[PDB]
Amino acid sequence: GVAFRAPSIHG
Repeated sequence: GVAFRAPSIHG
């Protein structure tokens, strides 16, 4: 899974 915020959530 993920914890941090993905760069540019637009993608």
